[PDB]
Amino acid sequence: MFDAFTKVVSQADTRGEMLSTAQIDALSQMVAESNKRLDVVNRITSNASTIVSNAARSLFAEQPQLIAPGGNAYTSRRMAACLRDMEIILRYVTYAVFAGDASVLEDRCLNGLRETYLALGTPGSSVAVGVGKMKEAALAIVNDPAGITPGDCSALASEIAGYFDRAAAAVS
Amino acid sequence: MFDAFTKVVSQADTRGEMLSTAQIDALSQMVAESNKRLDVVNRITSNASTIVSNAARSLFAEQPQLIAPGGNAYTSRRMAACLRDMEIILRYVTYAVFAGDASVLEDRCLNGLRETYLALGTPGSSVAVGVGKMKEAALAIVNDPAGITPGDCSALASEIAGYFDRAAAAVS
Amino acid sequence: MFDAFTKVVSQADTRGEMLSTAQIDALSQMVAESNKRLDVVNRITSNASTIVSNAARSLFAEQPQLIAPGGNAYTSRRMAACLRDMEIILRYVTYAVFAGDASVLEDRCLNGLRETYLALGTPGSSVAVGVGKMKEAALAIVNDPAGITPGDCSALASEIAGYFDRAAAAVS
Amino acid sequence: MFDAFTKVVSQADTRGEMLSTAQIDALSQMVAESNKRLDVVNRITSNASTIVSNAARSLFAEQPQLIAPGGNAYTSRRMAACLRDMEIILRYVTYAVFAGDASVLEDRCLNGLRETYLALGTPGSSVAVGVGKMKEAALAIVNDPAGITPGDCSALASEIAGYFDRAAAAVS
Amino acid sequence: MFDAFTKVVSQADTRGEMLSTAQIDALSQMVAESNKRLDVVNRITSNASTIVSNAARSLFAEQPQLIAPGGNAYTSRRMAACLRDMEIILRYVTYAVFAGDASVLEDRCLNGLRETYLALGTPGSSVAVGVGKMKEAALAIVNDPAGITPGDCSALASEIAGYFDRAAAAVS
Amino acid sequence: MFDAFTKVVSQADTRGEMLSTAQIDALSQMVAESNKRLDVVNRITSNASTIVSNAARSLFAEQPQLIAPGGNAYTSRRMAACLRDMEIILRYVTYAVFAGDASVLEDRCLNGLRETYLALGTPGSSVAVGVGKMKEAALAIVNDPAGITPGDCSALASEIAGYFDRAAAAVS
Amino acid sequence: MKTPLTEAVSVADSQGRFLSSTEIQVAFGRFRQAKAGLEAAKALTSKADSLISGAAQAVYNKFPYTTQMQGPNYAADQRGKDKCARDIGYYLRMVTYCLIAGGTGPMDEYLIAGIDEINRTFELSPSWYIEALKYIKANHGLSGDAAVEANSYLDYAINALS
Amino acid sequence: MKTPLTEAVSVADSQGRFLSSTEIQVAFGRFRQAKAGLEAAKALTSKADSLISGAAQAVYNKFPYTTQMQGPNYAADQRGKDKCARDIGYYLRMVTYCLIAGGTGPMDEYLIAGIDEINRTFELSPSWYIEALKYIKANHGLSGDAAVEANSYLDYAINALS
Amino acid sequence: MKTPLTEAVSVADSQGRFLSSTEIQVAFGRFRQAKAGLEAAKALTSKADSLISGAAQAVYNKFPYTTQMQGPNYAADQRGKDKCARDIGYYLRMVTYCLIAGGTGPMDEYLIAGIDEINRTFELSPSWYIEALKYIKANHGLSGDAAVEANSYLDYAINALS
Amino acid sequence: MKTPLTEAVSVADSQGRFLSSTEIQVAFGRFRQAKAGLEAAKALTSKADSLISGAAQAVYNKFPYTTQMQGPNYAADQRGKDKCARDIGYYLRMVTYCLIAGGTGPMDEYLIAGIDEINRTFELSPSWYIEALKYIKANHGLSGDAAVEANSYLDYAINALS
Amino acid sequence: MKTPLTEAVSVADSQGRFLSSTEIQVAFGRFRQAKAGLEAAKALTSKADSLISGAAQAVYNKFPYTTQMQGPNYAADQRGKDKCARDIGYYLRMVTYCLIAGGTGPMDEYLIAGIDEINRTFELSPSWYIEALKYIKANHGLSGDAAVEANSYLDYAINALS
Amino acid sequence: MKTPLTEAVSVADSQGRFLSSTEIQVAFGRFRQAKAGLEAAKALTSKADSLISGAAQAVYNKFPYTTQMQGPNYAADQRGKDKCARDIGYYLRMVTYCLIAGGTGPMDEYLIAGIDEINRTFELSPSWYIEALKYIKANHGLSGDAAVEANSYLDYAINALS
Ligand SMILES: *[C@@H](C)[C@H]1/C(=C/c2[nH]c(/C=C3N=C(/C=C4\NC(=O)C(CC)=C4C)C(C)=C\3CCC(=O)O)c(CCC(=O)O)c2C)NC(=O)[C@@H]1C
Repeated sequence: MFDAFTKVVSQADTRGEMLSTAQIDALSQMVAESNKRLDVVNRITSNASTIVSNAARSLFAEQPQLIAPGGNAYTSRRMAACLRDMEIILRYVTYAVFAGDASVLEDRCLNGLRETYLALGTPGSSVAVGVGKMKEAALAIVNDPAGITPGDCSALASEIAGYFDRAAAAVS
Repeated sequence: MFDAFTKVVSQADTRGEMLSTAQIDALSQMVAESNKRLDVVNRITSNASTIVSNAARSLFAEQPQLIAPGGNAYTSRRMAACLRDMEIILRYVTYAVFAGDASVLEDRCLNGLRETYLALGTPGSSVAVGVGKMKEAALAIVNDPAGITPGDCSALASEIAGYFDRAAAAVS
Repeated sequence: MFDAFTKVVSQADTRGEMLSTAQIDALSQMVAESNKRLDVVNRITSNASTIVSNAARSLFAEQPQLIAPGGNAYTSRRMAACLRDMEIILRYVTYAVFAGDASVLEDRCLNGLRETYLALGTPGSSVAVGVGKMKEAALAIVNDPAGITPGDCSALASEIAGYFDRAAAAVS
Repeated sequence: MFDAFTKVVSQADTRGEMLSTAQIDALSQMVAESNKRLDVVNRITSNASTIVSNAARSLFAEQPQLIAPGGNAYTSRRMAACLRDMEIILRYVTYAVFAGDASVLEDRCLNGLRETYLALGTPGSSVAVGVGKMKEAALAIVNDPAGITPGDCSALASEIAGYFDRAAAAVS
Repeated sequence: MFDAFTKVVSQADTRGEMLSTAQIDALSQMVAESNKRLDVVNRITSNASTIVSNAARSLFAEQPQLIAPGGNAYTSRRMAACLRDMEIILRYVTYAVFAGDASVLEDRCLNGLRETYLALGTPGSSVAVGVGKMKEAALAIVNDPAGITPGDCSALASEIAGYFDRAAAAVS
Repeated sequence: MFDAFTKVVSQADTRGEMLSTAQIDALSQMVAESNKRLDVVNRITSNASTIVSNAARSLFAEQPQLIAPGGNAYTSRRMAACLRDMEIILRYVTYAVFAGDASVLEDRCLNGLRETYLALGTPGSSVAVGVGKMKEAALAIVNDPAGITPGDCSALASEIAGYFDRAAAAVS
Repeated sequence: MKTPLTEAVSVADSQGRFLSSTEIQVAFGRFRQAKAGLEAAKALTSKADSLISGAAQAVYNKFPYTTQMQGPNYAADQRGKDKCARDIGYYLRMVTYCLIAGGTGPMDEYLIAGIDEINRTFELSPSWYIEALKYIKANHGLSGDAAVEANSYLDYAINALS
Repeated sequence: MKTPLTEAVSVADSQGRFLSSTEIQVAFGRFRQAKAGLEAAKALTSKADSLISGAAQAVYNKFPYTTQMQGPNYAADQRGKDKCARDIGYYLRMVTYCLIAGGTGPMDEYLIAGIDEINRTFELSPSWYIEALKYIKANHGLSGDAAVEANSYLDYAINALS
Repeated sequence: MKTPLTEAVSVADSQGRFLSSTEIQVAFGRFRQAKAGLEAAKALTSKADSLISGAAQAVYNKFPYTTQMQGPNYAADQRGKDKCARDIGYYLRMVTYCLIAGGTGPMDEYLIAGIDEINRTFELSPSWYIEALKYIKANHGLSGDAAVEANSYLDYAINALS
Repeated sequence: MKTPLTEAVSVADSQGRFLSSTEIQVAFGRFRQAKAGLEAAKALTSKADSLISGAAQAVYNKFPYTTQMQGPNYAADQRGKDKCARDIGYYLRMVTYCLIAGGTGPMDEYLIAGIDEINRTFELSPSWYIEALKYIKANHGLSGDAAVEANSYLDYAINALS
Repeated sequence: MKTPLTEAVSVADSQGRFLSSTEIQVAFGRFRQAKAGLEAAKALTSKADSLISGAAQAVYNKFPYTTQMQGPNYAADQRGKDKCARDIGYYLRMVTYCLIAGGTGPMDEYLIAGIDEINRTFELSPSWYIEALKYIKANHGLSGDAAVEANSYLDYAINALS
Repeated sequence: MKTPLTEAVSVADSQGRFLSSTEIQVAFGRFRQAKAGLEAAKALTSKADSLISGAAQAVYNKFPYTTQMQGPNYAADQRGKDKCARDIGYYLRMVTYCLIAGGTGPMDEYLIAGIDEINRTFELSPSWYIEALKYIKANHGLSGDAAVEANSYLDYAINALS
């Protein structure tokens, strides 16, 4: 896995060259906004169980066939597994946010996911909807102005939204 | 794997329904004839050695090329594996009779057997012949009127022949 | 794996035959020139590091793109692995000369090498050039008339050459 | 492990003899009481949770130093282990009643316990008190005259108390 | 293992109390001197090789019996194992300085060492002599006033020396 | 394990000495009488099964308590284990004759054997008696004057007896 | 799915053995008990509606706050009363499947496995379900072996929840 | 040791579970059958001496060279004849144990395990013993379930030798 | 336990390497945060009593049945209120340990591991504790980084309970 | 296949090393012995027919019942005698392969592996083959090293059957 | 790659945990340090040529024989001097990568792993390189935390070579 | 310790087999070669002092700096020269051991394993030892097989250092 720094170091090594000041300057901007990045990780993580459960409850209310006898989410074992999938995805999104790079998410989570669900019979489109619901909830939490130094996090918020979208498209 | 009971229970759950009086009556008939089923299992198992050796002996006599040098059953290691396969198929067939369902046989024995024989170069058509030979022998043992309370075992005898048939067809 | 003797014994068994007087005579001429075969194994093995190191030096000079940044032999990890592969191929070739049969080289070395290199992105044709270089040096070393009882090893030289060639063809 | 039957069989084999009529007659009157034995097992098992929690709650009430900070049952991890230990002893105790022999309890449970506790720093006497409470509760349940065919289960009751006592001694 | 913080916490838990104010203040001056601790670790680590080789070279000059045929440091395997042991010990000393607690050193390194050497026939007093040589050198490096902000590190040098002493004493 | 040559090399190394001309001569003699040594290995090995069965047959005749119900060689599992132990010891004795050194025998077979037998309750003294019978039979086979070039095999016979004797003493 | 028949074949298979008298004896015990089990299943099925609704009421009356407190995990509205009766029906259905199969297999498979993450995530109290099962135990009106076995499965669920 | 009761406990213990109605059914089967098994062991024990002598005689009749050929593995002398009748008595004793325990465990434990190595080493033929077992099968004179269970253990041994 | 310093050393040890600049930076982060964590711990310690008793009353208020319902798992008597206040004081004490250590380690070790088995066994509802934790969150009166860190451990426990 | 050359290569490969003087010494032994071995293989091949027909009569004479008892496993008929001669021919052909390869490998791979399952299943006595092997050993008329090596392979087969 | 952000995620992932305060502190430490590391990388980059050319001359002065001896591993000719400068350039470049990443990771993966096999194979002396690294340490002209972190990577490489 | 005899016993022990003609053939090659090894070993032992002096001097002539440069790893003083002569002595002694044992075992065990770490740690060039070995090869004055086998161990050492 790469973090924001090593990702650029790696592409530079393939050209066999040192980083250009322009490349370093981009890393500096990221270092300047790191406090906002850590706040977003802390806020999402601190509301993990809520984001997941509320998203899960909404999914099933909208798509009741998922939990009706015969549905992929019917029976305790499958429900538990479904809930676990939601939690895993959210966990990996927070990893990418913290590292500043999507590799860990793509590499250790989304890789082969679409195929996995196809083989299982798990509606991937339903997973995407669930991921979308978590995204909306997470972003609202990240953008709450209460108990935090006022400032702009729209950039970070846009990056966070990107990871949530990579996930949803990967199982769509 | 399923037995006769869990096989019906599993389908019912998929429809979220409780077994119908019709279904519970059917399962009741099976319980009624259970003594006969256990007899057939005891009789076949009790003569496993005889059923296998005689079938092998007969198979090699009919297909001599199988034991000529260069033949798939030539050399000690290949003859022992062949005899083992016959025994394994018989054992799994008796498992299916005892459980009243063919899943154990299909799943743990016949699954991918055709492609295994195909990769080794083992003629599946010859294996089918050996199986059919074990079938005729096994049925004769089950239907023997000596030393057992007289009654009709035709249905059973038919269910048993079906298991041998599935096996023979899976390697052909 | 087979050695010169068990290869023939193998063919014989499949036909269910005893070796002909002619076949035994051929195995006889082999035992007769065995000292020469042992010298070739001792000579190549005693100069292993010089053959590999000199072959690599020459390979990299003829194909500098290999050691340029981004190249498959760039970075110590990749260079060490590259030198390792050449030592491995040379080792298996000397095993074949020792045994008097290629089975060992084919089974434990060449098998599935093309694909492995293709998957890694390693240029198989470059590996073949390195192998060809090792062949040149090996044969020269084998045919050095110094410090050895004079004799004709031309037959052996071609056998050895055949193994190196077999290896080069397997990767490129 | 042995059950009532193989236990007698084992002692007989070391003497090289067949069971005497007396030995067979004893096993016979035990088979006659088998219904009561299975009821006692079913009853204790059906109330496992109650038996364990009520015994533990009662033990901690009279031995507060066990749950006070620093005590061996203080902290969740340790309390969990303690509850688990009691459930485990009850489980093996029920195995013994079911099989009609104390070997499974001694061999797989009590064996080593005294020392493993001593090394851990766990009080064996306290554990013995907890086992004793479980015994009281267990026998009151087996002896409940409600919803069961009336008859004498006194002999069985003593056998059970015996296993419990075996356990309490093994650690006290 | 514990660090300076978890050590205090684990002790408070066994007592079921919150840290006193005076204790918390103590952990404060500790946090205040942290920069000096980190330089200490960085300096020793950066000279690990020099500290080990020089100490070893000096030990052998003082006790030539160790490297004479039949000596415990004779042969390449044993010499290498010996150098490794000094490196390992030095490594754990730096872990202890970093964590601010000796537990990691005692538990993962010093535990049962004296016994291990006695069994191997390795002379602990010579190891102790080697540990002492490393201590003298490590302290000289930590205290070197070159290229560092001037300040007092006497309390640190004192704590560092204490870890080296625990080691020397554990093998003696 | 050592063989006749490495045993001497190991002793020489601890003293840092090259082999003396006397030691070279000693080894030279060993090499000179080596055909005799190989004949003894071939002869014992070639009669392995009859040496074990006859020694076993004779042991149980002299000590009936062993195969009587309750005896350590009673029951198929235990008798088979007994026969296997005798074969295992004979195998290791032949290894030592071949190598010209007892290390292989002492290290991989006799080490910890007495304790094993003590724990299992197997009479080591009876094993020692069985080993002695195998010695008798093996020496008779080695000393057989038929079908071999005449010559004195005195010294060797004495060495062979020495290994059997070591085995007997290890469990006596 | 643990049932006398499947478990027997499983042990045998794992040992690479043909079935023997031990397994035949397992089968006898199962078929002997099936008579009682099949009748109980039939009985519970016929009194299902009554048992489910009655159990839901017993729980509401035992834990009055379950119909007073606001929140998706409670029954202060129709949606939650419907979900609750549904859940109780799941337990009753699993119990009749066990009677039919002769073992806890079905309940282990479709209900027990994972019930913990479920109740934790949705804040559902095990004691509510324990109360429902106790009510069913006291009201199915079965007797003899049919009742003994039925209660063994109802009690199995209660133990899994406590 | 393969027997209904020990295997039921074993399986459960391996799964870390309390016994359930499944294991209880396994016990009902063992106890329904024990009535016939203990009666069979009693009978066989009574006819032991005759079954052993008759079985040994049947072997010699089928393989006369065994009473003639010189060799420790044969029965040309009294020593060999005593060893033979002793071995047959072992098999019969093992069969009665199986009936008492209700499984093949005793035979597996004390006789089947390691039998191949013994027969090969001492050059004893499996065919001889098979003949002996066939004789006991045709002459024990058991009836009903007693005969069925007894015959299952004799055929089991026979299958182990072929 | 889980703390920056212990974790850094453990990873290095597992890799068999000396500490490098990577682990030094971990230490810098810990020491930079220690200032606030230590002050927060001090504050919570001094306001513990009002915090524990206030969190208790808060629970009794959102769940009134807990004080009028009979049972050992409830707080209807003095004995139950005492155990409850004790339990709440445990959570708070663990939270101050986390601040001092700079990681969830203390709480993970002494409280979280095994909590599921305890709550299930003694029928304690995690909902009750979550309410208590929320109260402490809203009333500790901390500010700055001290509050953010304190709240992260309070939310950590809540998440461990839902 | 266990031969001096293949084993030398195998141990080297397992250790990941080039062939050293140790493995070259192994080959020296192989090629030195080969002269006698190849000579022996020729000798046996020419006497094959008489060695086989002779060993067969040697078995029939030692175990007269094998030519009298009716049954598929015996040689009372032409079919059985042909099977027997064939089997003995297999053992001899394997012995010449061993002499040619310089090891037991050919026999281990094509004949010894699984021979026990075959003799048991088809009820063929190992003693019959041991007798045939002893005959060949006493009648090949070889001498010198050729006889010592040839005999070692015959004795190896005898040991595998006892 | 051994870097603070990568290791923090790795341990957490291996523990299947969400990130917590422990890992957030690791990030704080990395970002505090990045300020100097990023500037230090810029400085070294601007004086690369002068540093490389000077480190080489320093090696040639300590080991004058490296410019006189004939052989491919030496720099008596132009090919060799060019190779040498290239190698030193690689060392300097990896150092800057490490300042950027905040750990030895880039160096470990691109240079350290395998360096032993390379030096032995091409007969390159570690001593030559250590002298070049020593020269860069004393001539980079960095100060503060930038110098301290930079030297830690230079000393790390030196330790790897001795 | 790798020698023909211990390796033959090892491959056989690993397979749980008795020694066979394959291992005896291994022994034959070993005893045949022993004649040359013993002679080569005795000869080298009598020229030891002469070979060690000439070898050391050969290294000094090839790498003059080793006698001028300062440092404990160099031979510019009597101390260093003595160490060098001693090390070379060890190499020659190991070689005679290999000739006596018929394998690389003695050298692999007493010298080769760990040599890498030693040369790195004490800053000794493998190249110095390679030259000393080349000198011994060119000046031992052995002939025939004695020379061939002796040179194979010298070259083996050379390959371990390059
Ligand atoms: C072609 C490859 C070259 C060549 C070879 C050649 N060699 C021999 C003879 C022998 N080689 C050995 C080998 C060894 N002796 C040892 O002690 C060791 C180390 C363990 C080895 C590898 C031996 C013993 C001989 C025979 C004795 C001798 O030196 O002559 C021959 C002669 C033929 C033979 O089989 O004896 C030949 C022709 N000759 C060349 O001209 C090529 C460069």
